[PDB]
This record gives sequence, C-alpha cells and structure tokens, in this order.
Amino acid sequence: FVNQHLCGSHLVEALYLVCGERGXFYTPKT
Amino acid sequence: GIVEQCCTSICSLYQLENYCN
Repeated sequence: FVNQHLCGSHLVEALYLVCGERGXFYTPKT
Repeated sequence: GIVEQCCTSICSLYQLENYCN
C-alpha cells in the first residue's frame, strides 16, 4: 500500500482504509 | 474477496478503487 507488497495479506487493510469517506469496504458473512 | 486483486506493483489508490466500486 506504501511499501512492498499486497497479497496474500495487506490488500484488505488497504481497502478498509481506501473504500469510503472514512474507509469501510465490504466483507460478507454466513 | 475480489478476483483482479492488483498485487503486481505496489497498488496506487486509483487501482484499489476498482474494488471499492
């Protein structure tokens, strides 16, 4: 997200901060 | 999760917005 690198981790932590006006993203549950 | 994921080079926020929208 700033340093090396996204996948298999960090991608969700980047998206939780980037995806909304105070972050948010979406993650399903069952 | 998502399919395209970026994860090629260190992802700019423009690339992450694909998964936000």
